[PDB]
Amino acid sequence: GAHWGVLAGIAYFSMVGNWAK
Repeated sequence: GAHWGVLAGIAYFSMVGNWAK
């Protein structure tokens, strides 16, 4: 299904994107 092992960084960066502001 979802390859989080290689996409876990995407979810991490998405939060940093919301966090940065």
